[PDB]
Amino acid sequence: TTTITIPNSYPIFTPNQVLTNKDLNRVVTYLDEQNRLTRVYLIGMGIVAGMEVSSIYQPGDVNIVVAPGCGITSEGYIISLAETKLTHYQSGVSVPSALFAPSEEQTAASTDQLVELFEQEGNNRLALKNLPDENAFARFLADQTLVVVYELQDQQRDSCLLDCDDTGKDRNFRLRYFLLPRSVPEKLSAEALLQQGFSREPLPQQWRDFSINDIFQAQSSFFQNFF
Amino acid sequence: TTTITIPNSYPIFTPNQVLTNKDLNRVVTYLDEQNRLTRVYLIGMGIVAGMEVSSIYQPGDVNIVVAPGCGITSEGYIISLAETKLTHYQSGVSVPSALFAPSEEQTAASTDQLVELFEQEGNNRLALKNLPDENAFARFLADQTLVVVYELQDQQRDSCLLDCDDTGKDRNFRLRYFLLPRSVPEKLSAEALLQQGFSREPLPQQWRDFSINDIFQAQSSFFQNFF
Amino acid sequence: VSAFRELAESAFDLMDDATPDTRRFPKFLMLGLVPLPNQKPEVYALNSPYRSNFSQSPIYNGNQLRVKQVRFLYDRLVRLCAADSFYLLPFYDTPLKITPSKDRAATLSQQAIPYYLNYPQLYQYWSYDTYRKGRSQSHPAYFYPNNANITPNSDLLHRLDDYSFYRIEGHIGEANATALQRILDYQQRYNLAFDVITLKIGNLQSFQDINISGQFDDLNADFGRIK
Repeated sequence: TTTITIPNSYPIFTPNQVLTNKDLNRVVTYLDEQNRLTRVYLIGMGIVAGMEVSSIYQPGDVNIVVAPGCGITSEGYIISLAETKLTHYQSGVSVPSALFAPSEEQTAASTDQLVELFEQEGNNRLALKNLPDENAFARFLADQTLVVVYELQDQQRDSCLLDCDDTGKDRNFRLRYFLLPRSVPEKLSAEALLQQGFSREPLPQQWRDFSINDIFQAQSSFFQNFF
Repeated sequence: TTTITIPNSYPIFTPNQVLTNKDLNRVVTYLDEQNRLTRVYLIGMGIVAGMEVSSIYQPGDVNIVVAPGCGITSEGYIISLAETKLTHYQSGVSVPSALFAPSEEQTAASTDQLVELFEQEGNNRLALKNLPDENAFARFLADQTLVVVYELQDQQRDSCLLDCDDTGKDRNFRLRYFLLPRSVPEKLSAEALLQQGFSREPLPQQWRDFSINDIFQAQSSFFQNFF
Repeated sequence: VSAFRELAESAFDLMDDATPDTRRFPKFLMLGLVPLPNQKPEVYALNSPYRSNFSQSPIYNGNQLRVKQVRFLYDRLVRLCAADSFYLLPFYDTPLKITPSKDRAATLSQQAIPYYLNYPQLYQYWSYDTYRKGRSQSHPAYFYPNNANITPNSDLLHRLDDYSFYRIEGHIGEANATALQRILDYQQRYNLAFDVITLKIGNLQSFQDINISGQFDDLNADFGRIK
């Protein structure tokens, strides 16, 4: 859509005034956006401390481990992890595509079929310990990446439990782990996310024949050639 | 008990609501936590610009001088000093234990007996100019450190005291200077504060036999040995 | 020992603090010890004993690279201290070779890899800056790896500006005259500049061995000529 702009308008209060909900929403959005803009424009974006990924298959322990660290998303949200161990899985989960879109995009979108990983046992969550053998586990982890999603949910508060007064929503954040294929021609994959994210505005005419990972790798493979 | 956790909830407003305290307190706390989290997790902690301490003794002048500067507390509060000259003192002052504890710290602790320093005279504030002799001053300033404490309080509003209104509190903070012993086995000392602050988690096995200042000095005295 | 030093000079400057702890000094700052009266304040030291020193996240001052160099250096040391790192081959399977390199004053990472080491395991992990560019298969050395389009003797054909030392290997164990003659022919093939002499250990002279040392050739040349 567009890059986030600097908010220039925020209501001022006067005596003997009736107040509206938008009059408070406007100031809370203003302050939130200014803090986010500081973090994203004056420091930068991305993974700050390491989050190296490992996979363990022992006869008594089969899991995927992600090491502690912190990072900033492209929109000023701080993600902080510590020793995450994933042991159960659930395939065929329907996830909305608007989950990966910019917040300023207001369009609804269809759902895709991802695989989720969980740390705890659940109703429809198969454990990794029930895999047939090591080769099945190895075929499970082939040519795939992790992604950690920071989901926003607006939940309506209960109205009548003891007293029937009117109530309003709240905003909660959740962390989800999706195991994503590297390249699939018609399905969501890491390369498609990169294409949507970076190829937003036209590049110089000399770069026009490259994919985004290609345009990144051409710079690290510069010195093996051209010497 | 734990490090500060990133907030994950804050009220959202809708028309036709009954407003209460929490719908304002939670947003204020949310925004303050966001600011201080920025300062501590992406920049760092400690003294930014130097604050050197000196002690001057003259026939007419006995004083302790602290040079200007700025610094960040480990929870994100900014301290800024400018040329503080301490001349008076008051001994045996009882200080609450919660003045040095984390804000979430729920436990039971007695007060302690500290020597306070002041810039101005007072009822129980003796002037350092009246010490018996220079050697008395030197023995007074021996084997001791300074600490600057940033203290918060809530002043109650009372319309009976010529306030415009009541039923509310104003949060306000100030600074206090304490002269602390370096090492005393049974009282508050710098070593005790370091132990409390840093020795919160189990250390690797090889370090278990070090005090905090020993575990710090082992890394600067490295090259005098082991060459 | 050299590798040891290369490590300890680097790690001396590293400041990482990947995951802060807000409980260290939550509402105060400690300053150093109060000095003796009428002494000058300490103005050169960076880390006083009982002061609240500054600590940052590993982004600034270039630490995001040091955090890796130190690691890559430490690991290299562990490989140099292994059972099969001092690994010679039978002398009749090592033809002569001369390889240019940098002098003993240079950092260990910038020197040529000596040939008494186990090359197939240490040719990776010799130098970090070479590692980044993908040029670890071309560092000056005695062996070269298989399945890489490497011209056999590229060092001594292309311009020689940033080398000053000629490392000569392949001679130990042979006879005197054979080694001397092969060294002279290698001088002649590629146009290199140095002198060669041979000496005996002992206290008794042998027969006609003076015809080998680098004298009696201003005279032997004429005898051969007239002969």
